[PDB]
Amino acid sequence: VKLFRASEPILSVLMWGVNHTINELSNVPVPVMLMPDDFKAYSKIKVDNHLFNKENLPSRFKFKEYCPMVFRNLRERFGIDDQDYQNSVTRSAPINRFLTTYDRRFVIKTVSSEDVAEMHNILKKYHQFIVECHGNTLLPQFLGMYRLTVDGVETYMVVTRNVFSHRLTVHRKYDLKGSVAREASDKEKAKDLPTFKDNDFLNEGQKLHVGEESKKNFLEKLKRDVEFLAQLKIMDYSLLVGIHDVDRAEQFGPGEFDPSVDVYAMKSHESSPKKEVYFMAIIDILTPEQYSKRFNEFMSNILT
Amino acid sequence: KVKLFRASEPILSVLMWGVNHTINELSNVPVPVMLMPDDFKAYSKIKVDNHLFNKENLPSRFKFKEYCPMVFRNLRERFGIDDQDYQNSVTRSAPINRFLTTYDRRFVIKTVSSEDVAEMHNILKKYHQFIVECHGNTLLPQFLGMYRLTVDGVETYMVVTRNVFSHRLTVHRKYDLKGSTAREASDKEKAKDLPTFKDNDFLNEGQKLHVGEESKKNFLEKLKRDVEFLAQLKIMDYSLLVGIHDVDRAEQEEMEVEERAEDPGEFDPSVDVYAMKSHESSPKKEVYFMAIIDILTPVNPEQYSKRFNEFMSNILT
Ligand SMILES: Nc1nc2c(ncn2[C@@H]2O[C@H](COP(=O)(O)O)[C@@H](O)[C@H]2O)c(=O)[nH]1
Ligand SMILES: Nc1nc2c(ncn2[C@@H]2O[C@H](COP(=O)(O)O)[C@@H](O)[C@H]2O)c(=O)[nH]1
Ligand SMILES: Nc1nc2c(ncn2[C@@H]2O[C@H](COP(=O)(O)O)[C@@H](O)[C@H]2O)c(=O)[nH]1
Ligand SMILES: Nc1nc2c(ncn2[C@@H]2O[C@H](COP(=O)(O)O)[C@@H](O)[C@H]2O)c(=O)[nH]1
Ligand SMILES: Nc1nc2c(ncn2[C@@H]2O[C@H](COP(=O)(O)O)[C@@H](O)[C@H]2O)c(=O)[nH]1
Repeated sequence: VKLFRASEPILSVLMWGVNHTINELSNVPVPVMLMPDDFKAYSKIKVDNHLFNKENLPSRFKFKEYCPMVFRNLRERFGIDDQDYQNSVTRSAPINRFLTTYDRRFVIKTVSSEDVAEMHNILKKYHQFIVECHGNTLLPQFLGMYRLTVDGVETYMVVTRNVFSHRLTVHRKYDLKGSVAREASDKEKAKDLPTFKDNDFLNEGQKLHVGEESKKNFLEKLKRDVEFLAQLKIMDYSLLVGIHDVDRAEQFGPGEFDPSVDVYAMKSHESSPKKEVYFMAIIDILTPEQYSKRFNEFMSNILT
Repeated sequence: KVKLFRASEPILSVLMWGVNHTINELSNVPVPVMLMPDDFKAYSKIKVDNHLFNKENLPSRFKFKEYCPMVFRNLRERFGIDDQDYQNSVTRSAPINRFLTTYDRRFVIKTVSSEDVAEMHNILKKYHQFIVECHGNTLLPQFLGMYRLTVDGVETYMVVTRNVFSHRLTVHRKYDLKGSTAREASDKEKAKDLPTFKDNDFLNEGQKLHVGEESKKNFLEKLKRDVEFLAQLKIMDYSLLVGIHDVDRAEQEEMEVEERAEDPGEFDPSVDVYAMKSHESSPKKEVYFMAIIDILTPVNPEQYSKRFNEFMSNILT
């Protein structure tokens, strides 16, 4: 029995909706190809329950899923099974707008109306790029996109594969742009999990040691990705970098992970210094050349 | 395990979709210790607007309303029907024949009027209680679900019952009996393969049903408290549906179907709930199906129940 019990009705509706749309899709045949109309398609469901099932869910709400054939195909190309995705969302309330599913596998971001417009704008090309690069990219992996109507209010959400591991504690993070100059404010330096920027990183002189093995794949990925973004005329995106220090965590194995689940994770080299696991991906792509070459060079000068 | 909701009419597709949907939702809703008054005024409602999606069998746009779902879930449970079975009976393949049967012939789906839905509501509390205290042992219709579908802005009301007839055993003759003081079948009806015969038809044939005394007593005790119950409410003009299954004739028919394709009379009393074998000293081996039908649509109730009762009691031996 899934109750869809959550801290807030919006979360309940999200759970119910992912459950309903995934189950509904299990009845829809996997097509031979996507069609143009699948990129303009949606499912809308409206619920009005009088005196029934009101313990966790509201009596009246709406749930809208954008382009469900497209995002279902994207899930497949990212190696994600529909039942696991459904399970991660519905087995237990997602947790702390920015949420994670209870198992930390998937991120759920509340976004604006124009974000959803922009997603419709890039979705065809993004899909075609995911096809051509065989799912091997550092771009956000867009798994689903929904609009919830609760208490008359519309809330838009986009679901991604988590950049960080769902298991390994991240010990310090960086939002890097390659840009100007930006750092962490005194108020930002106070949180246990601080978000550092380019200059903090550079001035710290901290490098990341993945060898020449991982460096190859990574840079080969990064260039194709930013070339794609530039071809779309998009900018202001970042490279999110997470660092998990193994010894500290230690103080069911240290540094042990399943690469097919922690897709962005990289082991520190042996000849390198301290022992770490790194997590690196491109975030916030929903908004030119200069930006791409610059970002690329900045991120390339971080791997030794 | 893919379910397509393929059907000849959008109405059937939506019915299959809605039963599938409501039963799956109910699986995520714990079973209460008891029912509460609100469950009798309760309903669920779902409105679907699909755009450029999932349009092969379902309409893009439709509505589905289930009346008092907690109550009907409970009534199913008291009638010895598992929710997954009910759902599979409705959704694995399209119901057939508005009068529908599920593809496996276990459940009957009747299209009713808005007034019929109204009357179900009026009587639902008392019907439930009566089902509680007679332990699901009744000749009354066994109500398993009530729905409203909206397709093309048009509303259709539907009530689901257990089939009076066997889901496997062929019916060879049927009567609708009231006990009214002239009720016969038209020359038109008589020209159907399976005519609905009536009182005077039953009487004139000298037809009897030989069930033997234990079965007869059980049946008559049921009939008695059932028709008293109906008399207590406003209810009049209901009927006893009677189906007769000829065992030998069926055996032969089976043999003939095999011969065609090439180029007993037992049954589960927990599934064919209205079925009685003939007395081991009957002129021929038969199986009978007997139950009360048409109790919703409502010389007065008391009188009617008394008469109906007398007549039905002189039907069998
Ligand atoms: N755990 C986790 N945090 C993320 C992820 N993406 C962005 N964040 C972080 O979440 C915060 C808000 O995200 P943003 O406003 O960029 O969407 C920032 O601190 C950002 O670094 C992710 O995929 N996983
Ligand atoms: N649509 C709707 N009709 C109702 C409701 N309650 C009673 N009715 C209908 O209103 C009429 C009178 O109901 P009463 O209150 O007299 O028993 C009947 O036709 C009955 O079916 C309700 O909650 N909704
Ligand atoms: N007594 C009663 N009648 C209802 C209720 N809901 C609907 N009805 C009756 O059922 C019929 C159809 O209702 P509708 O669901 O289309 O609003 C109408 O005759 C309406 O009055 C209810 O909760 N109680
Ligand atoms: N097979 C079957 N036929 C029924 C059942 N109830 C009613 N019928 C038949 O269906 C036709 C119309 O139903 P009614 O007008 O009673 O709703 C009549 O021929 C009637 O005898 C049932 O439970 N099973
Ligand atoms: N009562 C009865 N009729 C039979 C039997 N075998 C054949 N008949 C009938 O005799 C006719 C010829 O049957 P056929 O043998 O050509 O299938 C048909 O009317 C058929 O129903 C039987 O074993 N018992």
